[PDB]
Formats: sequence, structure tokens, C-alpha cells
Amino acid sequence: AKLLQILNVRVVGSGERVVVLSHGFGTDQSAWSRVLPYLTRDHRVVLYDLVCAGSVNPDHFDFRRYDNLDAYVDDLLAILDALRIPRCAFVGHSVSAMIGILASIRRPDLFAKLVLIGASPRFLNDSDYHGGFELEEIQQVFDAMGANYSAWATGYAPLAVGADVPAAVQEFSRTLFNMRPDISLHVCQTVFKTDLRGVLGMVRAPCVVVQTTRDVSVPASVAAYLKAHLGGRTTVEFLQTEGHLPHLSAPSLLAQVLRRALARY
Repeated sequence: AKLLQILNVRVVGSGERVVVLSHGFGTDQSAWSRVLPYLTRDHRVVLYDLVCAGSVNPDHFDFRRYDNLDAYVDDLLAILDALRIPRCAFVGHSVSAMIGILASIRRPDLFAKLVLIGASPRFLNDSDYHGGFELEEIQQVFDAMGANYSAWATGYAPLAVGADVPAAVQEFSRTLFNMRPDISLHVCQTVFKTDLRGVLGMVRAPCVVVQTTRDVSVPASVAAYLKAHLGGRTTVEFLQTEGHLPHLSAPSLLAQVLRRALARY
């Protein structure tokens, strides 16, 4: 109930087929603004901000509570239960792809389909697993985020967007600079300590994994890993564009995949 106000919950469009759009790190629900008009004629669309978004009062961020992703899953489930939604499709980017996987395992009745963008079960490398990051490398990232958050964010934004799309770099920067620096570091630390590999087989919902030509945080092999180990009927949909945030940089192309993936579920 009060969660609906705190996390800026919005329900737009209409229809029997309900879709939840859940943003990732460094953005808020506004990141969906360009894809939204492609969905609202045929779907009731639920949007909300993660508690870590700069568009949420940062004094709600309880570092103790949000020490793991299950706490974010709790917020998502509380929202959907408050809205009395019994069944939906879920589209998650980045940390929200992880939240969606966990949420679908907790509540398989509620999640009829997952669409995962910029998705990984584990970012750190392991003995027989390529996540894309080494321990020493993330240590340096965390240091930079603390030592000079502004400089870190300035360098990260174009790398994340990937494609040379100035408007998208500006827009991602806008929200990245809006994140409280301590919250931003904490969320990054939480993501980097999360390893979902063991639980992927527990996902029952069909899944579409969206893969771009290159993603600075998600090696190509990860999409293949997700397809091999997610427990539901999983396909990989390739977008002919570069970057981690195709909803910002290639919304038309992404909208094609969303319209097709959300046609029946």
C-alpha cells in the first residue's frame, strides 16, 4: 500500500495480459519511456522504481535490509499483491533480471513469462565459468566508485550504452548521477556477491534472454549459459545493436522482441 507511493508505482494501458517493467542499475522507470508506447494498447503495464533509484527518497534505503536481492524481490511481490495481480509477464534489466529469476522461483504462480535484458546469473569468473570479471578488477571498481563517484559515472555511462548514441549516454548519465553514491556502491557490491547458478533450474516460467552484439558487463557466453540452465522453455533473442541498455539506445528494435515475446503467455 504505502509501497505503491514510495516506489512510484504506475499502471498504464489496459488489457488482460499484464506486463511488469523493472529497471536496472543506474536508471529508474523512465528508462522504459521509449518502449512503453509499443505495449500500452495491448497490455496493462506496471512500472515502478527500485528502492535504490535516485527518483526514490534515498532515506528509504535500509542498507541492512537490502544486503541481498531477496529484499528487492519482497518489494516486487508486495507491489503485485497490493495491485491484486494474479499473473503477469516480467521484463527485467540488469539487477532486475536477477530479481525476476528469484521472484519467479518464489512465486511460480505469478510469473507466466520472463524477458531478461542485460542478464547474468553471476558476474565474477569461477573455476569453470566465465562471468566477465575478476576479483581484483571489481575491487578497483568499488574503490573508484568511492574515491570519485562522478568521474566513475562519467566513464561508465558511455561504456554501458556501448553504441555511440549521445542522447542515450546523456539520459543514462542523468539517472546515474542521480543515484546516491553510497547506495550505488552498495547495490554494485550486492550484485557482485550474488550467484544464481545453483537456482536457475528452479525457474518454471518460459524465458526470453535478450542478447546484444556486445555488453561490457555480460559476455556472449552468458546468454548461452542461461539458455542451457534456466529451468523453463528458454530462447535467446539477438538484437543487432551494441550495448547493455537497448531500451535506451535501440528502443524500436527492443520493442519488436517485446511485442513478439508478450504475444501469448
